[PDB]
Amino acid sequence: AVVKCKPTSPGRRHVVKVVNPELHKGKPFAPLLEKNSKSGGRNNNGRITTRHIGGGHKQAYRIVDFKRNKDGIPAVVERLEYDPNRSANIALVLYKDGERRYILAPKGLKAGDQIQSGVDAAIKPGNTLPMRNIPVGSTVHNVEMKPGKGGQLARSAGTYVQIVARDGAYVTLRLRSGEMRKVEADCRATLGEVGNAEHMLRVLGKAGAARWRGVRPTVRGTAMNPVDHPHGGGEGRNFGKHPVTPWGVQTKGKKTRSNKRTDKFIVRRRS
Amino acid sequence: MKRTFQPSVLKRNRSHGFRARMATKNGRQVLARRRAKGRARLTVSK
RNA sequence: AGGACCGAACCGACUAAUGUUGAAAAAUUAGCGGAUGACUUGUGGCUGGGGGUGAAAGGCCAAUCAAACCGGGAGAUAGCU
RNA sequence: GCUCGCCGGAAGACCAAGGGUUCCUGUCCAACGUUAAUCGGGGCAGGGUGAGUCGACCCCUAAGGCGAGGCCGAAAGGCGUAGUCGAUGGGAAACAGGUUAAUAUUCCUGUACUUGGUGUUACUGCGAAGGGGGGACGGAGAAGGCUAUGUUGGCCGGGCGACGGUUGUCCCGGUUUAAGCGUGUAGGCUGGUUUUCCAGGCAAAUCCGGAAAAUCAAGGCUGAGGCGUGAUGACGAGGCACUACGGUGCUGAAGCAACAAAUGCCCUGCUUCCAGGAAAAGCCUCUAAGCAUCAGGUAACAUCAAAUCGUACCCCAAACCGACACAGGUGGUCAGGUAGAGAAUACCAAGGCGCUUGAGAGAACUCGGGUGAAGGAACUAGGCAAAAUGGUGCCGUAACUUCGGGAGAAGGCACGCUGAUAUGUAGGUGAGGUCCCUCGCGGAUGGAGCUGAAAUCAGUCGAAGAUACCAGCUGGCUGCAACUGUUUAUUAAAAACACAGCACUGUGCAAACACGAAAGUGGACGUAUACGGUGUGACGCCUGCCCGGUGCCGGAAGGUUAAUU
RNA sequence: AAUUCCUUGUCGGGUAAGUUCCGACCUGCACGAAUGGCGUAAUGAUGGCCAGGCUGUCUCCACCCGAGACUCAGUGAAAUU
Repeated sequence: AVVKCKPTSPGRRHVVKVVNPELHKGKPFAPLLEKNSKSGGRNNNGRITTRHIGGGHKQAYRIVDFKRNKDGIPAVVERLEYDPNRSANIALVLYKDGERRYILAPKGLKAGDQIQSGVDAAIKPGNTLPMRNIPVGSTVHNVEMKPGKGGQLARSAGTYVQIVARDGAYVTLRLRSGEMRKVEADCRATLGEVGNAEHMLRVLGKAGAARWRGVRPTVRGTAMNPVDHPHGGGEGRNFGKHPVTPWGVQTKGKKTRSNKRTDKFIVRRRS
Repeated sequence: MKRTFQPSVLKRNRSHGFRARMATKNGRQVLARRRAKGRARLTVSK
């Protein structure tokens, strides 16, 4: 639920929270936890490769099942849980054989709802089947790009894809980016949309709220002494050059896709 | 005022110790130079 | 409840005087700011020089920084003293 | 040695880090000590550091480091798997008293505890480089129940006052005692028990998990403190004999209660919030391969062993970092009394110091302070500096506003002491007694005693009662930036940098991008409600015209156009 | 105007007197709409201006308490030349 806090102090005027009471008010499932040490945006050489990363709250990794290869075994949802490693919420499901796993939470999934994976599964949200058996024009998420390796598309809070056609061993999809991509008709996909749609309506309200997320401040470049950045300096606010990244690339329209390896699945890249 | 030398025996030996010098080609050359010069104390070990 | 309020510890350093062969190669005294947080702090660890790090001042990288220190090329060159 | 003065949330006490004999005794005074020096952290010599329980080593791992093979790379070498190292973290056990010139939870006395080895006896399904459990974890807040500790009274001992009074409601002092063992309370968590079955836990499994029935509600786990024992003991103000006035043997009375009360304990709890909160081993269990009159396992008794290194001393400082016996810097622990909201502040206790040149004089001038006639910013770049305001409670409080604020706005009144209401009130605490009872650290009733505000009325002293230290100046107009924050260590703290928010743009995952000759790593164990880059910079009303130029994104008829041929 | 050279622009307000300040005028030397424009409560050791209170800031300094300066004893530097 979206709720606007009251302006009891500067730092709470514009903060807008997303409150969901359905979430579990307790500890998560330990057997599916793992250590996740922070990096600070640094690699094995100790150099900063990705800027604006550092600090934040400690986080434990939840082992999520993106493959959904437990075919022919129904599972009931026990509870919804908060996951700090992603934008969407997860669900703890219990199978008939006694195995527990974590999955992404679709739009209208609750506690007690039954799910199932495989080709003999029903067409309902939460179930997972190969796109060959998915009716065209349907909405799915957690889509596999290659059979057996796990979902990689439509995993964010309120993301989803739409199946538009099915020519042969392949099928065509329109991604949330507007791109029209095609993949094999053996990649599994989960019905429905990931349910945290109101996650986008969140307003942090203050700088510290971003530091909690592990985001370090961004210094622009215009006021950065050209020895450090092309935009550099000047007496006052000059900026008399074309916008450009550090290391000298436009960043205001220049395309930088140079794969050329796939070049087969893209049809309507976007816009 | 806080000065530059804040001693610590552990960091001293891990940074300039014998086994640290003997773990790299360039560190072993440091010992070779100090041996050829005749240094009585090669390292900060003790 | 709060990057909320007053205010010690703690972290800082706005003003003034003193000191300027100082008690001190940046401090003292009287006031001053923050003080549950983007806070502070101990131990250990990683990033190495046209490179690092930088809430960005060309700031900091062992009292040294518009390119550290040590050694070497090296008795650089000096139409100048 | 008698006084005086200073610190007392330290200028006291115990440690880590670091130093490394500075510790104690004797002796010496050249040099060292900013003076003298009989003294010293100085010179010389001797002496001093005693551990199964403290710590290290050791077992286990974090960040991270090394890295058999291996991948990569002109060479050097780089990354990294299996593994192996790596605390700042997890993992068994000792307390009190006494003692040395110098050490002690290490020696002595007394009383305890832990982990292993061997052996004996009795009962037995034992076994992992595997499975599961557990270890195992956030912030804030709220009380309640306790203790450390303190105050008072009582008890014991002593005292009757250098100057009026002081045999009493008077004065001084003491009134201390552990771990461990036993009891399992306040209180917290969880429904137990038996049977049957199963696509799960890399194979198995009596264990974990799951499903379906039956049967009972009382079952268990955790748990401060208290009580008892430990303790016919030890300690104990003061005495009795020695007493080189340096101390040693003996003896040694009381040794209770009430109240108050922590930032410490119950609490790794309870409640609540979003930013959603280490790992591994020890430990408890499960079986497999295997071994079964063995071996091994559980329990009891007995016995042996628990090594090695550190232990002195300083440690907010004269012993560490600062060239100095340098107004500096340096992490943790202990936290008394009166007043007080308080770890502020003032004065004190325990304890520790008077800061390693002094003696005189009482000029200018300088430094640090006090007071000031009349005037009151006329000073000056500028109210710089100084002066001033300062507390609690009640009344009262504007424009504007994002309706939270502004606001402690402004401003005004009252504050001491004594007595009474009330021989100390409301309240808090709660004994004995009575009654119940699953008779227990129980419950109810009960109200002694102890403690103790605030307010009112009356009276009273002083120039002044928030009397000292402590402790907001206030208001009006306006520029800039929204705000909290950040910054030129060492002349600039700002209107600069960040900021939430907004927009453009790139990016379909072996993502863009970045560090890398490469492998590979980060991005991310993320997947367009995501990530990177750029500019703008809360919010509110808005963001207009121009694509010729430069760049970016597209396009194709043609022209020009490299290697090559 | 943090932007206006001419310039102390002109009028008005405030002062006995106002190159600053506030409010208007527009002849914008040389504002202008995300290198954002105009507003904006709250906030600020931020810039400017005006009041009350306060005062040795000043008219105009005086006295006093202490540490130095001065004298005695001991120790015993420095820049410069």
